[PDB]
Amino acid sequence: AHSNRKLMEII
Amino acid sequence: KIEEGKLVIWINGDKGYNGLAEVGKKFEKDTGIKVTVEHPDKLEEKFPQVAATGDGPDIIFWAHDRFGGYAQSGLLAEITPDKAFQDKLYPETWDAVRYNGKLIAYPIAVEALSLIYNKDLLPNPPKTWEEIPALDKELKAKGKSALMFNLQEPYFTWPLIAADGGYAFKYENGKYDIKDVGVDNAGAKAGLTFLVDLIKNKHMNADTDYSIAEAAFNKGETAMTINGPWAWSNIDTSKVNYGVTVLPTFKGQPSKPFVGVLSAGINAASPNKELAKEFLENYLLTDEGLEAVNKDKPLGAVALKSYEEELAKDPRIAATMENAQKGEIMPNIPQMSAFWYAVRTAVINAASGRQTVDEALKDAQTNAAAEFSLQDQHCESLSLASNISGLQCNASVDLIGTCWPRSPAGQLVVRPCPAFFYGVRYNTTNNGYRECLANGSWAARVNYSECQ
Ligand SMILES: OC[C@H]1O[C@H](O[C@H]2[C@H](O)[C@@H](O)[C@@H](O)O[C@@H]2CO)[C@H](O)[C@@H](O)[C@@H]1O
Repeated sequence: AHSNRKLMEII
Repeated sequence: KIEEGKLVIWINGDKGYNGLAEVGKKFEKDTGIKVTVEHPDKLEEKFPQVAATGDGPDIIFWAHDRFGGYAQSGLLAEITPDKAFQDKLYPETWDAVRYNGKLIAYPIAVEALSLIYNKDLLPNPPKTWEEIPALDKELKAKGKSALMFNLQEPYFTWPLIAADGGYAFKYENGKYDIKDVGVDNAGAKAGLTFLVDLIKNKHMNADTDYSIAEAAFNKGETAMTINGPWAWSNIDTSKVNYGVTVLPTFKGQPSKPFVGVLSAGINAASPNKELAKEFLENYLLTDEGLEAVNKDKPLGAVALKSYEEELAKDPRIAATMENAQKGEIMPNIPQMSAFWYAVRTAVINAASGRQTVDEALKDAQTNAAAEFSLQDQHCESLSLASNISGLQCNASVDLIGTCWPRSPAGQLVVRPCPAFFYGVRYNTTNNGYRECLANGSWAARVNYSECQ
């Protein structure tokens, strides 16, 4: 979720 | 930027580059051509990068397996020696350096890994691998390590992995099956399991590389090592009383070293082709030419009939070749570099404890086959915009596991935003946008800015 919003901003 | 009227040769570091340089000096004042030998790091990946843009060396020296890859990229010029020259070398060693029927390199010598032991520290060498743990705690008492070899390269650890059941690609109907990779079967696990057992018991350091294990054997600190014929000259300098012998056998099965044929390929972008040819044919591949290199670092069994008759009687070549007989010759297909890297990863991760064998090997399977991971195989099918006239972006996945189905080029693809209740993935009312680009590749970046 949180480590996945961070991912999705970069990705 | 690779000039004319001079020869620049690239050989591996551990090989006889100094002996080759002596052949260079002989050639230098025989025709009038400057021959210089370089030995750079990661040479086998440097070449397909520098030469690919017209600027490599004239000649490159590597094991026959890498050449298949290069050949495909057309970095190597195809060599045509008259059939009368091909008689000097053994007929089968020419197959090693054949790709699409084209002869691409000159076979120089055959090297396979052999178990080198210390006759003084250990009088009688171990027949099996299972007895090494037993025969280490014995030597550890007397302030010595039993077995030490380069754990950093797969070429060294693979014989053990291969011993029980492991293999690269299955040879089926005079060819190699690229989907069938046996880097992760029952036998491959048993091999890597027991290898970790040696690390997670302090029998062998998972750090150990080349020069570490190399120096230690020469100082007289380790009982056994696993190395190639090139290694022998440093063991001579140090004056250790040593013996080259057959590798130990794991689970009754003999260890299966992948066997390389050292080869010399001519750079396609080079203008000095015929110059190189006359060097290799007339100067290098001859009794004195091979003697010089062998004087520097032993070549193993050479491919040159005339000189091999001589080398044959050396008891150390006997053991080298006896090891090669138990193992297999390397494939020279391009998928090999994938395989090699696939294993380097696995062995490294398993050694450090980063992964359990089964995990490291499953990834190795994925890597060598070059397929999707178990998690992602379901993207393969997808192509919700298809029967395509023209360029396409093939079904791929991104770094979150969002399938991007096969799309025609120059089109904006839309897929629902992922969301996560802990691990559990689901789809929102929102959309992730990604462009399948005009040239046929997915845009590097996925615009996920709407899933909040
Ligand atoms: O370790 C994987 C590596 O193995 C082979 O390279 C060997 C080479 O054949 C030997 O002559 C010696 O120099 O050691 C090399 C690696 O330590 C493969 O040819 C190569 O593709 C692969 O990277």
